[PDB]
Amino acid sequence: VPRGSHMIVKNGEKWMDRYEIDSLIGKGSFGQVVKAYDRVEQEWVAIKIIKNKKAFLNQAQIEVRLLELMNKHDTEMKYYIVHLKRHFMFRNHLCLVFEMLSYNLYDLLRNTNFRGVSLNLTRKFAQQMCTALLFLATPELSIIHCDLKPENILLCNPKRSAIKIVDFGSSCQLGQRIYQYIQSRFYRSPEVLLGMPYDLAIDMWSLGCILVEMHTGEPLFSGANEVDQMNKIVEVLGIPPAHILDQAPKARKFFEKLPDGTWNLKKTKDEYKPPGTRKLHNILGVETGGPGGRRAGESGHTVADYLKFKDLILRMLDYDPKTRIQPYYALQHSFFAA
Ligand SMILES: O=c1[nH]cnc2n[nH]c(-c3ccccc3)c12
Repeated sequence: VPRGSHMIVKNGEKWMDRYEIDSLIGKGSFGQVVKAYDRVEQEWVAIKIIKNKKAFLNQAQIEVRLLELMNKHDTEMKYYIVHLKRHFMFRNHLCLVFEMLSYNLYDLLRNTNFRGVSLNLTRKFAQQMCTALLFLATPELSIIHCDLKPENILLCNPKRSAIKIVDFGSSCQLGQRIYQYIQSRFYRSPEVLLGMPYDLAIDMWSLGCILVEMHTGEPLFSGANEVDQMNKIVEVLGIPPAHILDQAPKARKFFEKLPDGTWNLKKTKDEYKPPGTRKLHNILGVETGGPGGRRAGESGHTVADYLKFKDLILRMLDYDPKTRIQPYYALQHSFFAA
């Protein structure tokens, strides 16, 4: 019986006279992902190998149950989600066999040298992601992904704009509270930072952040810790509304209630732009040729196009999760008309 939790995997070895192991795609907390040729189906697959560890095996059983639930739906909307082909036990590890995809949206940004992709490509990513979220919001699914980030959104083909969401290892269904901290820090919703109840809206918050990063090349809110994260949100969006902070268990981590009942930033031990003064209008360069002026003298980047982009993002970054734009209504936004 092996001492480590990981599976030993030798490039070039062949599993069950079927999977020819090519190379390591990625490592993580969960275990590893390998590129393999399925000699039976004559196609590439990505094999996700789960650590022989109770917590990761539990997360992977949740991922299997949610992916298999999604598979039973007829709608074409399900093809924005990575397809789990099959799962088995091999050498005492749970192995998930997925369709092989191309590189993630972070890799794509790195290929631009973090200058961002065009508004037209951003629009195509946005429409596919809102469609994916509409699918997850189907009542019989009600799935919160809980870890949307550029690294979890993969191109199907390196030449094309088609994308798929991966990694439902941290996911839950509406009304569940399983893990103490959720969402990747840069993409973490205000309701999660505040310890308030969360629903499918946290995913629309993450999507708002992601789409700005895809067009500018840089994370909108790049916090080094939760206090820094909330302070960077506040630079762009202002102090959250009183009706939220009055109900937030962790309001006093970030904010203080003054004698007149109004909320301010908490005094530091002893730096940020004043609240609401880092305008998304200027981050996007609506009137000034896009990010760093680099999109003036290109087409598909008009002031009119930027205003529609800005208006949709600010609906996704609503502090109030009951009024934040829902996928069903995001898809009807004029940003998608053209
Ligand atoms: O990481 C991955 N790289 C390339 N193709 C992939 N297909 N599915 C995955 C994957 C699926 C679930 C969780 C993590 C990665 C891939």
